[PDB]
Amino acid sequence: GGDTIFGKIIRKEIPAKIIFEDDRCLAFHDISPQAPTHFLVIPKKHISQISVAEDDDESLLGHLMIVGKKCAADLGLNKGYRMVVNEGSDGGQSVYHVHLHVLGGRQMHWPPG
Amino acid sequence: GGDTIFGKIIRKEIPAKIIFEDDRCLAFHDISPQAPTHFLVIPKKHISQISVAEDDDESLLGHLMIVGKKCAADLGLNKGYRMVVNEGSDGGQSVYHVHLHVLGGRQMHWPPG
Ligand SMILES: Nc1ncnc2c1ncn2[C@H]1C[C@H](O)[C@@H](COP(=O)(O)O)O1
Ligand SMILES: Nc1ncnc2c1ncn2[C@H]1C[C@H](O)[C@@H](COP(=O)(O)O)O1
Repeated sequence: GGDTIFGKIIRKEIPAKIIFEDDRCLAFHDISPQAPTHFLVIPKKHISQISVAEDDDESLLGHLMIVGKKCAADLGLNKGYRMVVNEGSDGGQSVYHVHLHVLGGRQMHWPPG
Repeated sequence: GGDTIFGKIIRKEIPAKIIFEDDRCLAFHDISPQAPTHFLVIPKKHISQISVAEDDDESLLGHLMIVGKKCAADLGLNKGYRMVVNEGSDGGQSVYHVHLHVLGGRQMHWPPG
């Protein structure tokens, strides 16, 4: 293969508990949760990182946030949540396939790392 | 007025150092920076928080991330960065006008708050 972990999730080579799926994206629970609710929203299109996303990806990127919103509501995050994108080394990025974290179910602190 | 701080920035009632502006959004440095580079990207359209954004706002929300990318590059964040959206009480949201943080210039830690 040679793709990323999230490429493998998309092709059902690596398992994941999927909580939302449409023709453009998937959402699934994070394997190493940092809050009582912690899930990821990823595009099915491969983009390695936000710093190489293109202008015409705007609708797709916003779609990740809207899906994040919908999933947060489904999971009962009525007191709020935090969305995060990690870019590159200083962002702590591990998986080079663009994705959004959504964390909630506890008070989130500041700074955000 | 009765609007938010960022509503006031948009109408030039509260000052800000603006680093990007187009017909849809503004970006400016955060007044309480948590990293050597810390700026915000906001839509000119008022949306109180991400949890009430609508499907047809997807392009606008993605535009904030693309502008964040462009500004990060302008500011020399070649080692990476983190993007953050704070929603509601648990997200620590202070200003009820949708916006994206971009932080870089240091190693960002985990969890992200
Ligand atoms: N197999 C699997 N299932 C679910 N979640 C996973 C898996 N592998 C890694 N992860 C999560 C762990 C991190 O929160 C994120 C990668 O770091 P980042 O900094 O976001 O690139 O993705
Ligand atoms: N006047 C002004 N200029 C620039 N930045 C400002 C100003 N007032 C507040 N802020 C920043 C401070 C926080 O990082 C964010 C609000 O918290 P949040 O959790 O993001 O809603 O907005």
